[PDB]
Amino acid sequence: DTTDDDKVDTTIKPVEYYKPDGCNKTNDHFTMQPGVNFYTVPNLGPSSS
Amino acid sequence: DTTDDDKVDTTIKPVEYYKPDGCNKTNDHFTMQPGVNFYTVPNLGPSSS
Amino acid sequence: EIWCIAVTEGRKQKENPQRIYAHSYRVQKMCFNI
Amino acid sequence: SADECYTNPSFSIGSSIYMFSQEIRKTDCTTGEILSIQIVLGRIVDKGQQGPQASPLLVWSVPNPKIINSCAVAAGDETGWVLCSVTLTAASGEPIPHMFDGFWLYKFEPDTEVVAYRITGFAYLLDKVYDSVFIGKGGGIQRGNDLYFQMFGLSRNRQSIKALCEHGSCLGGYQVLCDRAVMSFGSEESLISNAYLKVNDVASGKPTIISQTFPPSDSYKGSNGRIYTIGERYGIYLAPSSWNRYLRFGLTPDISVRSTTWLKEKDPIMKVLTTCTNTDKDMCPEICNTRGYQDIFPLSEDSSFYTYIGITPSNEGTKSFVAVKDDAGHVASITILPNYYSITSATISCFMYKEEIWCIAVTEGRKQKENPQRIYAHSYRVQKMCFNI
Amino acid sequence: LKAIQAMLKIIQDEVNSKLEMLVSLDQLVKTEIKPKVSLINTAV
Amino acid sequence: LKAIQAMLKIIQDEVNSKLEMLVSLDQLVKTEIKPKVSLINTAV
Ligand SMILES: *[C@@H]1O[C@H](CO)[C@@H](O)[C@H](O)[C@H]1NC(C)=O
Ligand SMILES: *[C@@H]1O[C@H](CO)[C@@H](O)[C@H](O)[C@H]1NC(C)=O
Ligand SMILES: [Zn+2]
Repeated sequence: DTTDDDKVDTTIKPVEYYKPDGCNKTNDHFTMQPGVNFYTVPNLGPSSS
Repeated sequence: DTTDDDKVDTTIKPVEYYKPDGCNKTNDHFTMQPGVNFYTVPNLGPSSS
Repeated sequence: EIWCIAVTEGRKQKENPQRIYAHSYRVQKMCFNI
Repeated sequence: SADECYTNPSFSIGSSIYMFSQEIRKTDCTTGEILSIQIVLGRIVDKGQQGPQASPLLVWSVPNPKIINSCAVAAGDETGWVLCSVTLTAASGEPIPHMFDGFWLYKFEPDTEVVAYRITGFAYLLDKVYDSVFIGKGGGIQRGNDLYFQMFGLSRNRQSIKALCEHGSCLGGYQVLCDRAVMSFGSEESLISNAYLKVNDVASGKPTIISQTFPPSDSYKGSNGRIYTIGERYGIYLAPSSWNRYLRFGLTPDISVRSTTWLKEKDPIMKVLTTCTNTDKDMCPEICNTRGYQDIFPLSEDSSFYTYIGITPSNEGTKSFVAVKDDAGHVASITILPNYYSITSATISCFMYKEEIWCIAVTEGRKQKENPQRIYAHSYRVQKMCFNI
Repeated sequence: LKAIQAMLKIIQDEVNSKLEMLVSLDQLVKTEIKPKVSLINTAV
Repeated sequence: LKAIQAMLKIIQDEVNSKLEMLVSLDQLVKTEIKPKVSLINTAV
């Protein structure tokens, strides 16, 4: 509860890995896939022409 | 779905023309008309006195 | 929906200098049964 | 700064923009040096507060403030105006107090430079000959391509004086006092009078000025006033300056003297900044000085309803209230500013906001006894009511 | 020697004139910019 | 005496050149910064 008390901005955190929560049954395959969209992130830093 | 992924700002798009979607019946006339209001768009560019 | 912007030259008052103005409107799709 | 005094405020609201002007004098507040004159243009906006809030866009100072008798503002549609009366200067470049040398007119617009015009001897044609001219503090209006302001000053006279002398039951000596009150230094040939001032054809870039004076027979000693717009009609407010301290407000279909008629109401009665001794009941003629200003804002087409702020002197500065007077003569009032030592003046402008009538009052006064004079602004609303007797 | 006196006349005129820009710039920053930066700060 | 004439040549060149920065700076503040500060103020 108190873990974020001293953070100035709480938008993001360090990675907390996914777990097979319930995906442990017979013939049950746990996996990960990328999303379909690939968004732009403008103005990460300065550029020129 | 991915068509807007690389846009910085998605407020407007290029024109996609209207179609007579269902307005193809006997004695059914498809048309277009202007709206009643004519709004101001201030500060399109600099001016002076 | 389709919106349009019109840019025009003119004068607000008779004695004013010429200036450029801009206004916007929309096109409304309509379908009439005769 | 404790050596600076803010006075002679002028405030007017247009469609979305407001004009505000203030003078800064040194120490005296009345006869002290003018250090600067400042004009502010801005908008009235909703900032998530209980009432309407100000938002300055352009702040500008008047050049060569030392040669100005007075300035007043007017506001229209996305534009504002400032009209200043100026005095003569000596060969040394120093101004000569209480003299007249034409007018300056300024035009203000958003995100734009200020345009100045000079109105000189061949541009202004005054009804009579004036030695000194002042522009009414209250401000003026714009109608079409013309501006209307109120003015007063010293007018040369050659006719016999028969001054207006209306009062309540009072114990021809009074007529003599009434005739003397309007004279400057007791000289019959020098009167202090009010007049309308019209600025013609402002859009042409070459404005001219025409005035029209009120005769003594229907006027008291000249004073600060304001021009109002009331639907298709107009109105004029003239502050107390002498023995008559009753409300003086008139209506007219056109900006002219002959067509002007006056209201029969008395409230507010001015009680502050006066040397008069007459009682509020009889208002007997005497020779005295009043230098306050408390205007009103009409809430109906015939000014049968109006809102005003009353001020009364006490042993601890002043006490104040906001009031609305209805067409039956009844007055509803609420006490205001309990934490302020003193308030000496008030000007009121009203507008529609959130589908109801709201008003802003600008006042001069002091928060604490030892403070310098400053200008404050507050807002309130008028609530429509209907009672079954 | 007059060449030197002439040279100083040239130098003085050029410098005294150009430094007018410094006076104007300073007045602008203090009167125009400083005030609105304060207004903007409060707003945000 | 030529030492003095040379000295003035040095002084003039150094000052006249450096003051170009003042002209550029002033143009920048009036053209670039002032306008957007106004735009920002209105927005907020
Ligand atoms: C899977 O995990 C659940 C607990 O969430 C457990 O009850 C169940 O017996 C497990 N099944 C297998 C095959 O591990
Ligand atoms: C109109 O279009 C519809 C499909 O939306 C179609 O079913 C119908 O038969 C068409 N009628 C005519 C006259 O084309
Ligand atoms: Zn009543």
